[PDB]
Amino acid sequence: KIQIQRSGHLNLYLLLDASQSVSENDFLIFKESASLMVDRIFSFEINVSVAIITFASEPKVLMSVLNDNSRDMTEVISSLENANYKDHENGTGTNTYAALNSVYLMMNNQMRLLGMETMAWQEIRHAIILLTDGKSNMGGSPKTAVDHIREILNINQKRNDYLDIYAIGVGKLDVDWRELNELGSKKDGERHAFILQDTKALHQVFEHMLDVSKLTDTICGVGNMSANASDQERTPWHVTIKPTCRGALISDQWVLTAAHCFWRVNVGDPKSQWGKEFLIEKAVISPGFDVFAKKNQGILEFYGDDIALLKLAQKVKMSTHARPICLPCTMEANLALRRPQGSTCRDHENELLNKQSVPAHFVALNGSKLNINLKMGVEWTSCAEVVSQEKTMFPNLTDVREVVTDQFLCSGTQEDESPCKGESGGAVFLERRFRFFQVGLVSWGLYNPCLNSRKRAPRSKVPPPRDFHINLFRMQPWLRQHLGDVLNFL
Ligand SMILES: *[C@@H]1O[C@H](CO)[C@@H](O[C@@H]2O[C@H](CO)[C@@H](O)[C@H](O)[C@H]2NC(C)=O)[C@H](O[C@@H]2O[C@H](CO)[C@@H](O)[C@H](O)[C@H]2NC(C)=O)[C@H]1NC(C)=O
Ligand SMILES: *[C@@H]1O[C@H](CO)[C@@H](O[C@@H]2O[C@H](CO)[C@@H](O[C@@H]3O[C@H](CO)[C@@H](O)[C@H](O)[C@H]3NC(C)=O)[C@H](O)[C@H]2NC(C)=O)[C@H](O)[C@H]1NC(C)=O
Ligand SMILES: *[C@@H]1O[C@H](CO)[C@@H](O)[C@H](O)[C@H]1NC(C)=O
Ligand SMILES: *[C@@H]1O[C@H](CO)[C@@H](O)[C@H](O)[C@H]1NC(C)=O
Ligand SMILES: [Mg+2]
Repeated sequence: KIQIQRSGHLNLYLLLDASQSVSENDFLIFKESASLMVDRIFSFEINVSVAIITFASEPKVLMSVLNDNSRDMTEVISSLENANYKDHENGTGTNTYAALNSVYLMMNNQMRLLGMETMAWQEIRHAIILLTDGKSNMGGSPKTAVDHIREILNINQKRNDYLDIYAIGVGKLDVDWRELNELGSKKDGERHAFILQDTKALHQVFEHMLDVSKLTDTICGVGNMSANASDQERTPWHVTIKPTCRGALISDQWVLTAAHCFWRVNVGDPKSQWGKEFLIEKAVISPGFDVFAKKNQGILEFYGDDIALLKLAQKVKMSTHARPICLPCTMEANLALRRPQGSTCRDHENELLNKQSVPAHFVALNGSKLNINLKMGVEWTSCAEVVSQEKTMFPNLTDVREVVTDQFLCSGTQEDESPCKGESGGAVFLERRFRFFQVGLVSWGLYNPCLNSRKRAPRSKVPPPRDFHINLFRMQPWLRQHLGDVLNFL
């Protein structure tokens, strides 16, 4: 597997077959797949260098791991996009040996430059990925180059983790499965050769090529993108609160949730679907919250300041099953988003919520990730306005803003899912650059589909479903009052 961890360094070498048996359109699919793998690899904030080599009769090195630009995601993707298939027009045979020997030469050059005996050289783990149809037909057996690489890298039983070779035929093309299998590593309990229809399928397989099991620091907003992973692996910030409500881990000891929920907190755990129970040291409930604040004047429930923090009695161990989500307006989120150093909270709100309709998610009672569209600007006004049909909860509503204040994000239109009562307090979040950011938390709505089964409202069912989520960008003074020494705010 390709290991994602803090200690050491990862060199990834991407070998793209530009031989005649691969059409220009196939090659574009190779470039698309390579770009995704680069984007994903850079999402973990680990120490990684990427080489890019295209090959047919002879290899062409577009990016070397000796070059400092190989550690810069933008330079890497650019060398990739600047890769032309026609640069191999006069040698269109398939010399897989020579492509692999190009990697060998690079390894030789690097070892020389760093020193065989140094930890700078010995700490590097090497992952080679060939995108090819596996139809080598010149240059001799690739095994010679494989064996040279195993030798220079001193791959023994103790150093088996220092080398992985993958051969992947992605696209509609005709592939020789036997050569792919022969090229790939042979490791017990793992596969190193794949035949995949498209980049979409590659994205799924790549998640299973990565071993993130030893990434146990507090890195935020990291999850699993595989449809085959567990719910908790997909959303490891997710917690259940038994006072039922949901919440989000925002550090290794603090949980963000809704005030209206108010004990045990159930946190992800790699050892069972059942999670791990935590007790609470301290709860901090917003003093503004009073659900009956407006009751005497005909707004029977009011959710202004619906926010709470829980400090757990012990620290959570970070794992594939338990991690903080990223909060906007922090330095950690700024880095995840790859934005300028001096960015402000306003900049993060612009970064994340720029469109009039922003695809977002919340987590269901059963752990499933569900979809919503947050409506911004003019569409926020139309989204929120339908509360004026809710005459039973709001018999005395003179202005929409008496119940749907600027503290709330809005969703629930068209084909959106709508949170259930027990989903309250859970994160409303978005994915950007393969990282997850909490922009709000589930507070209230006009329709409870659960009042694994959710009912849709009838199209006639006045008022229609509509959902209102405390907006984290509107709660900064309170969050900062309480978490100033927990998180690193911009
Ligand atoms: C219906 O809702 C409106 C809007 O909030 C209330 O009227 C508001 O009352 C505030 C002070 O409470 C006042 O400063 C606003 O000018 C006024 N807004 C509007 C648009 O009129 C109603 O509150 C009731 O109505 C009177 C007349 O305004 C208030 O003076 C009074 O305090 C209040 N009645 C009581 C004793 O509850 C509200 N209607 C009801 C029946 O609650
Ligand atoms: C998305 O979640 C997947 C499902 O959990 C992850 O795939 C799992 O990765 C694990 C770590 O590499 C594998 O763990 C085991 O490691 C031991 C010892 O190091 C091996 O001996 C075992 O063979 C292996 N598990 C066993 C007992 O077979 C899991 O095998 C593996 N599961 C599957 C279905 O592939 C993905 O890594 C994860 N991806 C991301 C990006 O988070
Ligand atoms: C292919 O060979 C021709 C003739 O020598 C040459 O003019 C052309 O530039 C070559 N193409 C590439 C990509 O080098
Ligand atoms: C979880 O709930 C979703 C949403 O209704 C549903 O599609 C899915 O089938 C459920 N998962 C399980 C385990 O049944
Ligand atoms: Mg070929």
